[PDB]
Amino acid sequence: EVITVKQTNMENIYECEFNDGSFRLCTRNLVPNFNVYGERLIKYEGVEYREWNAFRSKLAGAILKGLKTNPIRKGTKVLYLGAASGTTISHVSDIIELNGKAYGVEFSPRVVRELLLVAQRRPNIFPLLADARFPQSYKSVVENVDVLYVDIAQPDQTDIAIYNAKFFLKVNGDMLLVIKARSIDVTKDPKEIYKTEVEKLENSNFETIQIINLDPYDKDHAIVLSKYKG
Amino acid sequence: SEVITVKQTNMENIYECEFNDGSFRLCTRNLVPNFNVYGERLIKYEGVEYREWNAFRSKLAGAILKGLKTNPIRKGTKVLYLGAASGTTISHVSDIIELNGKAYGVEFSPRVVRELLLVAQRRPNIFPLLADARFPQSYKSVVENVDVLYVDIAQPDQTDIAIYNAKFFLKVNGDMLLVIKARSIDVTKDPKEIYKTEVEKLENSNFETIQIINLDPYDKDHAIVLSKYKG
Amino acid sequence: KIYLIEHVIGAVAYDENGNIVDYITNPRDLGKITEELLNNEKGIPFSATVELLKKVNPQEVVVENEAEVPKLQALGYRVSYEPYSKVSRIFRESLPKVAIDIKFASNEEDYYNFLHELSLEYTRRKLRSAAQKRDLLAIQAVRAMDDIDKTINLFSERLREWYSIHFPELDKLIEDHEEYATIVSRFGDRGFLTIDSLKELGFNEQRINRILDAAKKSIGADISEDDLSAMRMIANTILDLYNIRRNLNNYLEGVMKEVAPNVTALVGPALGARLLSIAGSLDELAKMPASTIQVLGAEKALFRALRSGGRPPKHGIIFQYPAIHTSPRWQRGKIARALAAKLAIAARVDAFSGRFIGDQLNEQLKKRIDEIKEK
Amino acid sequence: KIYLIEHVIGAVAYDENGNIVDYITNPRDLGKITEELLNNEKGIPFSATVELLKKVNPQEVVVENEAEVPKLQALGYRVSYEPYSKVSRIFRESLPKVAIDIKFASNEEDYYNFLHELSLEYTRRKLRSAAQKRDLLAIQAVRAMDDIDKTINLFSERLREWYSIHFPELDKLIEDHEEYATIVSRFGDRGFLTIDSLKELGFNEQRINRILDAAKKSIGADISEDDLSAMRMIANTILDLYNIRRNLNNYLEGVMKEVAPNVTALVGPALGARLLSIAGSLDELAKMPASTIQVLGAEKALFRALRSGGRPPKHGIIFQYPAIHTSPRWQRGKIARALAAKLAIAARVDAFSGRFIGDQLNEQLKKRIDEIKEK
RNA sequence: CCAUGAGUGUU
RNA sequence: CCAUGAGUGUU
RNA sequence: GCGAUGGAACACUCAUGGUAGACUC
RNA sequence: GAGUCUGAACACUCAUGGUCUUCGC
Ligand SMILES: Nc1ncnc2c1ncn2[C@@H]1O[C@H](CSCC[C@H](N)C(=O)O)[C@@H](O)[C@H]1O
Ligand SMILES: Nc1ncnc2c1ncn2[C@@H]1O[C@H](CSCC[C@H](N)C(=O)O)[C@@H](O)[C@H]1O
Repeated sequence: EVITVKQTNMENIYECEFNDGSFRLCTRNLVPNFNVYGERLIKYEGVEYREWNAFRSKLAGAILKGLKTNPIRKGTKVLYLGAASGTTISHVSDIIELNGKAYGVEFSPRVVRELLLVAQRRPNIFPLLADARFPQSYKSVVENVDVLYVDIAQPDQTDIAIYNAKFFLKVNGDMLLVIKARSIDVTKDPKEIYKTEVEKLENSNFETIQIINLDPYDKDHAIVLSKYKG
Repeated sequence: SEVITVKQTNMENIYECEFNDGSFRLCTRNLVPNFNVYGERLIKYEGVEYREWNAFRSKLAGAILKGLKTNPIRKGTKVLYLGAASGTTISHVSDIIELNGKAYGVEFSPRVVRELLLVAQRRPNIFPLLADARFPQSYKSVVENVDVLYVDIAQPDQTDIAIYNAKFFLKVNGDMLLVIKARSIDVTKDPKEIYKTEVEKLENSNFETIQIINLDPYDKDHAIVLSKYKG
Repeated sequence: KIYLIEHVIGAVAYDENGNIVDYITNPRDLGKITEELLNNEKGIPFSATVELLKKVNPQEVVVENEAEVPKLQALGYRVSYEPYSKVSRIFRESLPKVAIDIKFASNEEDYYNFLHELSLEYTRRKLRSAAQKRDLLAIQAVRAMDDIDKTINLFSERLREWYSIHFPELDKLIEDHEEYATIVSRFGDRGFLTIDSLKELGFNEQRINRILDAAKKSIGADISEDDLSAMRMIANTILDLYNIRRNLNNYLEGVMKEVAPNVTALVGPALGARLLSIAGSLDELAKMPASTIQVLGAEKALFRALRSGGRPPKHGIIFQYPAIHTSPRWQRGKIARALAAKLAIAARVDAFSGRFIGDQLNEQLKKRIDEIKEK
Repeated sequence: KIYLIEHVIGAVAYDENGNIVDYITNPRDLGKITEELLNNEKGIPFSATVELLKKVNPQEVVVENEAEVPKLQALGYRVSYEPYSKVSRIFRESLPKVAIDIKFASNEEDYYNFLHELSLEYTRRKLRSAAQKRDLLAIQAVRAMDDIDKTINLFSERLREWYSIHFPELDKLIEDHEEYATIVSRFGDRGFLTIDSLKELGFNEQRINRILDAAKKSIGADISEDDLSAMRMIANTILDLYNIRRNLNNYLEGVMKEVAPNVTALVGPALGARLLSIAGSLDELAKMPASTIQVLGAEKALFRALRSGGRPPKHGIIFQYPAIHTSPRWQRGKIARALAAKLAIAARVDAFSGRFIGDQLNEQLKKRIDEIKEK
């Protein structure tokens, strides 16, 4: 049962205390009474919140592992590569609210079938069934964004991220890049992969800000925050 | 693959077959010509049919390959076989001891004796006994005393069961072939420790240790000990 | 003082030093000897033994089978039991010759010919008696029921993926597999769905209107009648399998109420039969301690924690017990220990045919469960 | 000279420095704009673009979609392609405002409301098109058919254990599951077996002799009719499953001849569809090199070896190809590499709708396998 | 096979 | 789950 | 040996990526 | 980037063992 919900240090990201001692991250629900993936809806002082499972959402994991600054805030415009079935982008939609925008790119039709259910209720989310290797296939729909958030299982994921930044990320914007080591090279040690991919980024004029290991929320995953210098 | 020759080995009625692929495989003379037991290959050479003896499925064949110096199972031998299972190894014991030998096969799982029964129906050599090895008072009314006690039962106290059957049925100065199944005795322990503990129990019951053979890789976490019963 | 030898060949009386005092030779009858061997392992003396001891009039009798001591005492004899006696070893080392001396057989070959046929007939009768155990039937039935459950789930998962090509929104609208299979079986093309056909099958108005609305707006593909018929083959199999499952579960109720009523009173026929299946038999189940019963079905976690020192499992297949799996994790250990303890008692009542106390065991257990939850 | 911008907004003509030269606004029609986005993906210019350039009469047009260059050159324009140009970023950084100026939308809310319905409609259409691809039907069908095979084997193993309680000798006498299930379905109690009833089912006289001999000698138990009937439910289910398996296989034959006849010519429809299933689609299969096709299905062995350094797999699911699994181990690598080579060709011809050469691929392979068997 | 996302059955 | 014995299916 | 306490039940489906070693051009 | 050569395809059923810790009597 809910003791209290108060705002954390990051805009529109909240923390809920429960009487059994638990603490859980949550966001204010853009679509009250509707859950996305079976998460708990929390009511406190009129307002409804959605608990944000960090074992299913890399952004929530990154926050619980010490993400210092979060470029995703109210009114942010986000290009989301790898939108999948909607779990993390639904919370992104909560945080950014109606005046922010989340363009969601995902190339698997089987999973966009579910993402469309999330997008239908959130005028915030623009689903694009498209291949992130080919930003020419959705430049006709999107605009330039403050944040590029990339979580695609591809061996050249970092190059794909960089390519989309040249199209769409404002200069001095930010990139949150998930590095999925077993999807880049399953034979290599993830620690090496992280070093290698960040090297790419800094070679492409991305000022590294922070690198976060996602264990235990995700095995063999890191997430990188960089500022795109142009 | 084609048979070059089959020659008798050091041990009586155990033969070694030679193939032109330069490989060798143990075999025995088939007591029941033109029948197989577990799909093994029937090999004809100079007018006598042999049965290939797969050391990966038979602890006794494996022990020979891993250096068993002497073999108490010869022709005419009388053997009490505890753990006869479906009949793989005992069918070869049957070939080696021939019609004047006797192999009493004790096995307590009805599911598997259903199969053993078929092997025995064709081999007057083999007397199948659906019976618990912990209860030698059951089959004492059928068997006789024997020159060899062959034991291969998955039981934590397999060694005490072997010793107890020996006091009933094994002749003084007869031999015990005891397979030591480390993982069925204690999975938490090192097999090498299990073997010393089990051999120590045999020597404490007036069994004289003749040879201890580690059965890797034909069987993992397995040893086999040949001991002489002093009575 | 006489050592009684009872063998295939008959009953022999030996003195303390291995000399034959007298004997009665069995008849060369496979059926008779086999029956007397079976009775004897239960302690029932050979008819030849009865005849022999009256002839010898012993002062004392040493027997080889301890179960036989009370039976011979009830005949008026002084009787003791000796394991692997020297005299019985002397008897066995004198085979097969002694079988020729007491005229049970003409020669060695005759003796072994008969012994071989005896061992086959003895083994055949025990195999038959083992197969006659009623608990074997419960164990097979619940195993086939679990295959059926696994299969129903596998086909239903495949049907949903397959039919979703044509009608993808139906997957999230109908959560019950039997209803999903029913819709695919009955209609096929989502075009054929009408209000009253769906009413026929028992759906309610609110659900029916969601289904029809989704079918109108569906972005699923258009496919041939023959493509739909292939899908409907899986649907109709699913529906046949649910019917088999229910008939099997009703069969399993009959067998388990007869084979283990006390166990069935605690956990139901299906969960009780799973315990039998993992233990291998009611007799094996009744030898186990509560702590072992508690984790039947969790051997993977158990031996992982033994070999790594990790955390052991709190429950095996009894996790299926509703009071365990619907309860908060911090109570399941206590609850599972209480159930396992009642199951151990119940298994023994059934295995040895005590008086039925299943209703009372169940009452005790549910009271203990109330105590646990009110911490 | 002029930078062409094509967007939901319409077509917009820009200078070297980012100043709008001219524009034509798109109609506010969801249907029309999605159709033009779909078209524009295969390079067809917006009809608004065609009106724009006809008005602007440019000297050189820089576009952002490479497939569009030939399309516009065929209209009589000088065309160059440029990815992520400075000018198109300047355009994208001035949305949503530029949509108000060129009067596509009245305000920001109006713009984003339309864009949102647009993305939904665009996505729904790309989902419908993906669902229309007929290789999806072969894939689901063969996945279902493999579920059925596995189930047939699972239930047949169960039936043999369960019915062996009553008639254990039958198990080893009847190797074919379907015949074993036929005997159990038809007869139940082994006492009901007779010459004529077995003959009537199609058994030959020697087989019928072995069976009636075993039924008469049987060591099995006597069970009730209800016990037998629980077993016959499994047997009948097995028989039904073989019938579905054969239907699915006939269904799969017609779809695979339609979808991938050249692959089907080489490996048959079942194994062809398994290659599709593991690849994910025909288009995916036709991108793979022979050496990947060769190990489709062997992902566990391949990655075990890729880690430990152990021996890699010689073949994946193509091991089901008879000349692979019925040949000696030492020939199998070479045969699998010959088949993979022809599969890669067959898949490309199928994915690009080239002329059917599958029968010739088969002949080339059969003869190449003939070369190898001389080893 | 590994990592990741989404789910089902015994319930 | 580990070791051991016997087997099945795609064939 | 008994008790109390502690404490990782199993069976599966889909989607994305990760695809070897030598030698020859 | 081609080629040749080397080279551990999958899915399962049954049977027998191996059943923790702590604290108390
Ligand atoms: N080239 C590509 N273009 C678009 N999506 C891609 C892609 N490659 C991989 N993906 C998608 O990347 C996803 C990784 S799963 C990511 C989970 C998601 N970010 C969440 O919020 O929960 C998969 O859905 C996969 O289909
Ligand atoms: N107490 C007991 N009495 C009789 N057999 C037993 C037993 N305990 C275990 N066994 C049997 O011992 C066997 C071990 S497998 C042995 C295989 C066989 N000796 C061969 O080489 O072919 C199993 O069949 C098991 O049923």
